[PDB]
Amino acid sequence: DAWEIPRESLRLEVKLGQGCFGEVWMGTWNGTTRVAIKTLKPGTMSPEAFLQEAQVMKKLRHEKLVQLYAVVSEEPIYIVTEYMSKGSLLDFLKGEMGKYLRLPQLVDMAAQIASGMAYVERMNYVHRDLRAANILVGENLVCKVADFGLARPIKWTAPEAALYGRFTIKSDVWSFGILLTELTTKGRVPYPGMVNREVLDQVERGYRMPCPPECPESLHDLMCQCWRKDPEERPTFEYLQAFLEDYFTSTEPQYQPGENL
Ligand SMILES: *CCC(=O)Nc1ccc(CN2C(=O)N(c3cc(OC)cc(OC)c3)Cc3cnc(Nc4ccc(N5CCN(C)CC5)cc4)nc32)cc1
Repeated sequence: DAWEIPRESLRLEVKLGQGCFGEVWMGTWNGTTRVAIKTLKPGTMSPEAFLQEAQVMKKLRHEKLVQLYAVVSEEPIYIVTEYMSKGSLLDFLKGEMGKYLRLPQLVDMAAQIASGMAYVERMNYVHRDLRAANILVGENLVCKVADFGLARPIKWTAPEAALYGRFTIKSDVWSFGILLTELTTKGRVPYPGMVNREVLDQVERGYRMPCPPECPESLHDLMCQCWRKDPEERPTFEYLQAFLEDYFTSTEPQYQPGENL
């Protein structure tokens, strides 16, 4: 009941779009705090079933994870989170900001995402849908991991997860490696020109995406570590975070900006 707020304290202002979570609004809470607001169509979830799914958002707290702010847990149910001003990392990379981002910006964003996932890792959770569409961007290039597990992606999914349902933090590490290609191509679809069926067996036959143009080989090698066949050999998010945080001193101290990266 601590998270419950009055219905009149939310003002729904702008629809954000119909993605994997239906309609989500930008709005204001208590007239003072900009927030993201989501309501559920009455019927699709009982009030008891929702509060059992609201447990995840009420216990997990990290500066790189989209923060739950409040809840209206009786139908029609409302969920309130912090608001991320720039939308999804996917839209961010494809839009007008894309042309200005270079490797220093893209690596820092990746380090932030790795930091959120390192928190998920430390908590022994799994975020089975890590990809640029599920990262939200705010001011000052702040990136936060969103979790649409309540909403209930072959090209982003580790082979053992897509084929055998072996979803672990290690398959999340595989997805992060795909996410690094979205960052370095400024949001292009991975495995360009390959259909899902084509991606499945090609990857099982050992294929991996090549080094994106102007992406340093050292960053591509990091992607390849994320895409090792045996999940146990993939690096931890703790490792990924440190490698990305330290990247331009320890790993590319001679980096020079190019035309796109
Ligand atoms: C699966 C792929 C997908 O559709 N991903 C996706 C869906 C929805 C949003 C919008 N959200 C959002 O859903 N948030 C959220 C997550 C959550 O976890 C259960 C619960 C919620 O309850 C409220 C909410 C949070 C959130 C925070 N900020 C934003 N900001 C945002 C700003 C701008 C835009 N734009 C899209 C339209 N045009 C093109 C540009 C501006 C979108 C989102 N959104 C969400 C995100 C990802």
